[PDB]
Amino acid sequence: MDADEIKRLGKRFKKLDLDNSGSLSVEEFMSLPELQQNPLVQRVIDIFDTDGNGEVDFKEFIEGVSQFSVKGDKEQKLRFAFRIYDMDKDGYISNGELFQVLKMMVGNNLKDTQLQQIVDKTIINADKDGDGRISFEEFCAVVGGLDIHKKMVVDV
Amino acid sequence: NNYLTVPADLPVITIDPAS
Amino acid sequence: LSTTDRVVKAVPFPPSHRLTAKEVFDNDGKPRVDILKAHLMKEGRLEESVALRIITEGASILRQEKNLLDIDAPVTVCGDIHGQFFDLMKLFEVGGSPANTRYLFLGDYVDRGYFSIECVLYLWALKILYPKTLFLLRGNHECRHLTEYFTFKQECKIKYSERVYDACMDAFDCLPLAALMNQQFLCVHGGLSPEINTLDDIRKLDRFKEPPAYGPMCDILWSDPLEDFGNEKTQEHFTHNTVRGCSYFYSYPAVCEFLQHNNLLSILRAHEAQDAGYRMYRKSQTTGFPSLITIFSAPNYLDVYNNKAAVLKYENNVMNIRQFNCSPHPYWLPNFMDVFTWSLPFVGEKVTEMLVNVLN
Ligand SMILES: [Ca+2]
Ligand SMILES: [Ca+2]
Ligand SMILES: [Ca+2]
Ligand SMILES: [Ca+2]
Ligand SMILES: [Fe+3]
Ligand code: NA
Ligand SMILES: [Zn+2]
Repeated sequence: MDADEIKRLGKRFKKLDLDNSGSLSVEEFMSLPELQQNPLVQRVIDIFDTDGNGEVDFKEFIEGVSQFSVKGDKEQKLRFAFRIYDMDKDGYISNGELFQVLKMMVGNNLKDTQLQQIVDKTIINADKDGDGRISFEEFCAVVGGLDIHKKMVVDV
Repeated sequence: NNYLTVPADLPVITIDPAS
Repeated sequence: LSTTDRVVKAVPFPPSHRLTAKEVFDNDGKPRVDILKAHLMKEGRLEESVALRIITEGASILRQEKNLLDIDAPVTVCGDIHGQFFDLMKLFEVGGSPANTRYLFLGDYVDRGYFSIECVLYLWALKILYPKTLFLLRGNHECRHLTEYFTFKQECKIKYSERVYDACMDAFDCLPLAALMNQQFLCVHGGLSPEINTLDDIRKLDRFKEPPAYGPMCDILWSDPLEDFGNEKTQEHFTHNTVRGCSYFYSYPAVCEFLQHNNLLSILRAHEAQDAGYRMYRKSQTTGFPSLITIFSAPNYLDVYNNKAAVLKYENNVMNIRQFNCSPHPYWLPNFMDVFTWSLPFVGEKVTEMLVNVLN
């Protein structure tokens, strides 16, 4: 990041840190009205929270935001999208977490039975090495050509 | 857009309705 | 909730294993249709070579049949299936086991429903097992032109291979066009033709080909009764079929003339969805019997029509219409899309929106 960008992120971090604890809690993120309606907010917070303590410190915050820099690469953006699904952070999308993340996104536009069936079929058709889970490589083989990385950029 | 959506002589004739 | 184990455990996980030839053909080379049925109902697949053997052995039986089959009563006559495999399973329960029931299907096995290849495999295996008691006609969807535009080709490439699709297409070319049933009924998918005046005109066609864009083979597969059938102000026997974009509408006078000339009681056909699963059309004045009957065997068509399906069981000089409701089937996203392709656009959209609002 640029100097002026590093300065703007500090100011913004402090404004979100309602209790001036030096770390951002889920409640503090959820104080933003636009985020209350977004079903992936907890997933993004969890990815930023690389030390697993439940909150986003400033270092976690800058590292998180830099994934969405215009200077980032396809692999980096696609890796972030992968991590949205990979709840348990082992590097493989498994059946249970794929259902849970999709259910977050679709809510009641699908019944649990219909969603579980299409999750099963994607696990089966996209798993190439038989370990029953989707690696980042297996993931990119499916979606890498959709160019969603082009849309995952923010101005800091 | 808050939630993901799914994309877009003579024979007699008798009737046995659905069970 | 576990991130690895499955959330909705009451849904059985589909089998990944592909059945082999020894698993699918018994000690005499006969298909084990009970094995096949149970596996296909679980969305199980076959080894490619086994799928090709079913398709080609079935084609071989069809290839030795006449353009116009001669089928004695008793028989259960069925209309469109359109890939609705789980409704086909109910169909056999309602009409009776092929082990002791003679069957005639009027075509349209594939497209629209997402279990078209399972329909083909299971019906072809039954044809192999019951070569002289279960009969299959060609519908307008059993061709390359429609299956590449609708989803059957894509379905084959997702579940099997294009090689299996290609085998189906050559098999479909062998399907007979018509049946003369109990020497009383001409049975076809679509209907009549300007160029078909007698049954012998059907016997003279060359059917081993892709259906042409016009002509008698085309008309048998594609034609419809007039919208105002039996209520004609339309004085012409045949008019251009503006719904289909090919072939013709036929009128009630046209049908009654054909029946009288050829000493037939009625035409049995499919091809048009019906709310009740069937339609009985205006009686011929010379017979006192419906001149035309539509049978449609795909309940809750396209998962939205909310129609009943029917089959016609013709036995003991009774024409018994048996209706049935739709049955549950496993879910597929449209066009066999996987859940990553489906959801990733929304993921990219919403994580970017969060970040924009976080940074404001
Ligand atoms: Ca705080
Ligand atoms: Ca942390
Ligand atoms: Ca994982
Ligand atoms: Ca794998
Ligand atoms: Fe049809
Ligand atoms: Na082909
Ligand atoms: Zn049709």
